[PDB]
Amino acid sequence: PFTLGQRWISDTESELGLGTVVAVDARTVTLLFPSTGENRLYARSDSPVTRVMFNPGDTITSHDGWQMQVEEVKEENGLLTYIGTRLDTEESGVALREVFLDSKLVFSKPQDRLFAGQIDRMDRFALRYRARKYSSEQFRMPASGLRGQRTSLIPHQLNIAHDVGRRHAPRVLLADEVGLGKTIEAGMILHQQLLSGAAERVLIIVPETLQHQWLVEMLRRFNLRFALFDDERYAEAQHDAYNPFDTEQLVICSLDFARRSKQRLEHLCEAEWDLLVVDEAHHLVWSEDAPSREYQAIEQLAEHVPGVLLLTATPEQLGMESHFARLRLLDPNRFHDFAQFVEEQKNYRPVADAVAMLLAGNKLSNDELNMLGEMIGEQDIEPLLQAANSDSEDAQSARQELVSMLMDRHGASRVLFRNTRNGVKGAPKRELHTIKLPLPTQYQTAIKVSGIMGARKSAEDRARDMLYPERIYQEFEGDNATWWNFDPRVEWLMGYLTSHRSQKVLVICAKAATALQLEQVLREREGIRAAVFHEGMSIIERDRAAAWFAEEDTGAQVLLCSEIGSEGRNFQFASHMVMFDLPFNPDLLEQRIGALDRIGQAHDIQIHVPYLEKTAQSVLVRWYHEGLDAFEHTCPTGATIYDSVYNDLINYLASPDQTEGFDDLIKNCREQHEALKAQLEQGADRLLEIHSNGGEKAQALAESIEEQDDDTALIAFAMNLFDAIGINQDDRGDNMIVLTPSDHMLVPDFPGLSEDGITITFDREVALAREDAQFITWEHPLIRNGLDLILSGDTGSSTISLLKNKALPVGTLLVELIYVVEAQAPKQLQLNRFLPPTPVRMLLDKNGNNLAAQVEFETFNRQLNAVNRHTGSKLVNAVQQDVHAILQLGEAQIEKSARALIDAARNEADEKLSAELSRLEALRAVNPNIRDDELTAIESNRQQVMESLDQAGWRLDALRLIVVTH
Amino acid sequence: EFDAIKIALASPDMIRSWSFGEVKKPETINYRTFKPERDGLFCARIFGPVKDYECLCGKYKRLKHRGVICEKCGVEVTQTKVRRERMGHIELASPTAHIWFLKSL
Amino acid sequence: MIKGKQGRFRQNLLGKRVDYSGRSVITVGPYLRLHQCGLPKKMALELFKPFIYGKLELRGLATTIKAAKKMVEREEAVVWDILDEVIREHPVLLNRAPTLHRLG
Amino acid sequence: VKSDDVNGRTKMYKNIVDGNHQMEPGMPESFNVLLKEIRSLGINIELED
Amino acid sequence: GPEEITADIPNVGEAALSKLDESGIVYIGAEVTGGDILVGKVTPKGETQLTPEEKLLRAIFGEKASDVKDSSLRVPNGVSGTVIDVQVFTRDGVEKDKR
Ligand SMILES: Nc1ncnc2c1ncn2[C@@H]1O[C@H](COP(=O)(O)OP(=O)(O)O)[C@@H](O)[C@H]1O
Ligand SMILES: [Zn+2]
Repeated sequence: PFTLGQRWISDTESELGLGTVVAVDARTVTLLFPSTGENRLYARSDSPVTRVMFNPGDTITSHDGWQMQVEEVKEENGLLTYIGTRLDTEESGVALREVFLDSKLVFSKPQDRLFAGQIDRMDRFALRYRARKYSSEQFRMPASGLRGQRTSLIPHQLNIAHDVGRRHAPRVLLADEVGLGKTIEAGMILHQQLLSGAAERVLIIVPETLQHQWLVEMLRRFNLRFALFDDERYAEAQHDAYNPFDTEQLVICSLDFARRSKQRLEHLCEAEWDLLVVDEAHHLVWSEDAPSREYQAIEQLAEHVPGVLLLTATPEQLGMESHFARLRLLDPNRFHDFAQFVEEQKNYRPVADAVAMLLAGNKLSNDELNMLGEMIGEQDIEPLLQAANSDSEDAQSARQELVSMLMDRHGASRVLFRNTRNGVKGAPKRELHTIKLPLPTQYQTAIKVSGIMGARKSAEDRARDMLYPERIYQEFEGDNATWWNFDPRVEWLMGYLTSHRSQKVLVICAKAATALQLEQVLREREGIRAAVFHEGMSIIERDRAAAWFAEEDTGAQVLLCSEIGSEGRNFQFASHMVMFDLPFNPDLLEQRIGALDRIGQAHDIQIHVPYLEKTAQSVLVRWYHEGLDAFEHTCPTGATIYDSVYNDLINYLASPDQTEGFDDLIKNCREQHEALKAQLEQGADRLLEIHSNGGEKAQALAESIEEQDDDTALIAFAMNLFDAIGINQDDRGDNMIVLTPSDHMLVPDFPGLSEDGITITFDREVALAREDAQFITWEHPLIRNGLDLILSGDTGSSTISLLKNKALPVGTLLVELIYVVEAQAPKQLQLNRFLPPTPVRMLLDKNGNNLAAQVEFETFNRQLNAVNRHTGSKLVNAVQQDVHAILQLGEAQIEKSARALIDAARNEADEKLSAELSRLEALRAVNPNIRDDELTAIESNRQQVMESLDQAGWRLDALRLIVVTH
Repeated sequence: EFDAIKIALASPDMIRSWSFGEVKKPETINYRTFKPERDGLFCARIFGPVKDYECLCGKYKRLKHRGVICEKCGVEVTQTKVRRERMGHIELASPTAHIWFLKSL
Repeated sequence: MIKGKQGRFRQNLLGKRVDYSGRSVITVGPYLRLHQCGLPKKMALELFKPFIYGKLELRGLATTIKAAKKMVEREEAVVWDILDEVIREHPVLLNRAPTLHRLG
Repeated sequence: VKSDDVNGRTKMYKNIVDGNHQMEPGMPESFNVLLKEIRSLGINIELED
Repeated sequence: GPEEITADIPNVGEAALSKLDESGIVYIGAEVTGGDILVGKVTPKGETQLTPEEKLLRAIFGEKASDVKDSSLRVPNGVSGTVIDVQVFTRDGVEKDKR
């Protein structure tokens, strides 16, 4: 009966508004929702749509917005046209083609079921209402809930999750130091965006090793998978589709794979993602003189991804300019000149005192008020400042908004994010141990004559060459010379691991050949099994070695990793470390050490380093240990400290005979390091990490979310939903329950189940202990599938319930009405954060009086009990005409309520959009390098979203009859 | 719901009327992924979705866009059991005799 | 596919292992009327099992179905009563081996 | 409904546990399988009234 | 992988494991009944399923403590009995377990 021009409503997707029948085919039909503007190709079979009916005497509105009174309908060629009397002008005989109706539906009321003899049982209404109540809040919950992860709650972790995961097109620099957990936080962001629906298509580019770790971790904890596109997958996706990548949703792809060909980069660019994830962003080689091909490729990616996540473990190893370049990628308007960030930090050195005083509740001197005004470049300051300064009635939130503005002109404290370990509780310990050994004379003979032409190498290059005395010895005495026979290091480490035969150790050297030969020695001589990580090992081999070393129960006793082997693999089980060759530059050794300094350590990390006497190793050890103490501590200030004494340091190293005047240099370096640390802790930072952890207020917020996760309502609701489905449940006892299909399942096959069954636990900590079982939540896919199934299960709603009140008059009728307040717009306008489909509960007696707010649904629910079927429906519907009247009261009593519900999210959108515009304009006025058309466009979008949100409506979704017996 | 049964020689238009689309490529799976190669012998858009209420592209998920032909991968969203009945057809380059009527004996 | 024993023409004729079946050795039954067949307990709690589930969950003795299953497998005294109720009038078909007659 | 019809089997089980004694009128799916088998061959094998 | 005769079985109550031995074999003279496990046997959860992401998992190895389906041999339904003897037979090159 389909025909061109008809208007239909989707059954499951009531949120798209009215759909226009664009075209029909023999077996297919192309519809269009103009309110969403989205075209959908449905199969003619299976009818996933409905033709909502405006009965005669109803009221309709054309797309121009003028209402009418339908009085007749005619059908020709399976196409319906309406005739009615207008309501604005009361002109009769006005005909309308249904194509010219509104694009958004405010109708399809279900009372016709009651007036046509169709009704259901009581167990089809309460579940619907509670599911609606839980689901609507997801789009304005505390970040739709953020408990759907297999993570041990940490303050800054959840603070970052809540902050980033509720922001459109986020772009930040996650630069928490090594091992604190940035993959977990980023997974929180990704899962939050996915659950909210704000993001669906994402990119993830990581180093070669991190791909498998990320994939397995996200699937195991966030239940997220991102397909990996190697050469073969990319090639066959080409050989089928025009655009290979876009078939999938979430992707893993190495930048190595990405930059292979320009057209491949273009294909990646034109895939229209939402979020971009880049791991170890320090590798991005920016240079105003000559940016790298990889760097500009990732720049194109940034240009064509609304969302970006910069994850770097070494924000400052490449000096200050790379950090500024990364921020410029995040915000070119803010970070336009490199010479301004340093002045910003110097100016913010004392400024934390202002916020400290403000948070104390005391008054702020007007002199300091016209310095807070100086920091923030706006002139609307006084209205907010006076309200917050006197601790006005809006102060609880006005102060929060004021400090948000201060952040905004501080740098937002959002493009940057750091977490230390000194003030951040949870660092077990980092003990250091040093061992000195005699330098064998063979390397002395080699190095004495090593310098003939080697002066061509620079001092940096001379130190790099000295990094492998074994390899220079091979070069002098033929390749693969027996260097490992006269090594006191070999004997020392043999004894060390003899002490630790019953324990696992991570040994790390500088290159692949070193790892190969050392493993050869250990396996052939002492029979000690050691899992290597040399570059000759493919990623599969790397995974195999990681697995064998991870089998603490009878696994590899030693993990030999080359320089590249110091990747983000989780070796928290390994609590001991060995530094073989004592790497030259600091931050590489910092990353190596952080390879173990993660969560889940069996005990504190103790590090061992054998160094031969009278060599560059001793100088580097002394300098790092005393001048900066960069080993035991994690003070991130080495970027320019290394540069300052760079030339003298490399001269000393390349000329070990030069030793005069070294202690004073060490002392001055320590003076600089401690002065810089004092400057940083006083201000320009150490409040940024406070924002990252959000303080004890954020801790209490996280605790509230955790208590919400501890809620036991989901367990009962999901268990009874499974029982209705027919899923066999068997409990083991340790908070583990196995669900399996049964002979009496409502569907032959369900998405999230198999014949083998699956174990689940509702507890966070047990799930952490037991990675087997899934962590079931409202965020888990199974519960989402069931919730959507019940919501789309339009069958139900109507009920026949009995209430046993001996002291209430017999025959009293109470109608429970569940309406839905909905708005229509594209997903890319993210109305979820502003207005989702929202339930509205009303309780009407015979005279249409409200009792919903006087008694809650749950306490009411215990009293109800369904009574006999259709005989009951007829007996009670003997007076069903009154229901038609009741609506005219109930609507009249809830329509106003809908208005009260409509008036709310307008502030939510307006305030945040105006704040973002204010920051944009304040930054733009300082820097005349912005396109005014873009801000005109976002102002137009502000008007668009405001006006659209001003449009709304409420529809009826469920109705329940209740009769009180005695 | 079925009165007497009728059997007759099938017209080519009848055969093409017993299909949603035509197969045009002999292929089974990726051998890397589960890729049902386009116009493959198990083509998703000619027969149905490999997994219930899904699109091969993975855009829609398990009930929401039910009975929707994914605009990208061109596949209905219905149960995998729909794959059991959706017939296909191979257009012959040249007319080819049917052996059964040749050798009814 | 249209030929041989697996031919889908002669398929519903070969023989189907029907569910709700049974068997036993036979024993005389005086004290029975002429329309009663003494059926064992151990076989009448595995024939009318789903009927027992229905009349059990409906009565509310164990609303959830898995509880009803675990109750019947627990031989709880109530299940005998429910089974008696369901088999109150629920004719069974007794079929001898070679069914020449139509009385068989 | 007691030999091969999986959908019929499940539906009948639902009706029995739900307290409704009723088969589902409709041609067994074996007919549909045979019909598609014949249609594999160039044979109309259509239905009638 | 091989089939495991360990007493460890998922989706089984403590009642079943009460009479078994640690190895997974019932003790002599155990008055078994219908449904009790005589031998605790399990299989390694089907085969290669899901998607090439599943092959990725196999490359990384799964993350299941159980990682084994239940295939224990129980008493046939409807027979009591008192176990007399339980013989064990081993292929050469298989180290004999506790039972
Ligand atoms: N909340 C948490 N719960 C469990 N494990 C965690 C948590 N946070 C971090 N980890 C562990 O720390 C490891 C390192 O995290 P990742 O962010 O990938 O690298 P890094 O922390 O060094 O940047 C991960 O493998 C993860 O297992
Ligand atoms: Zn699709």
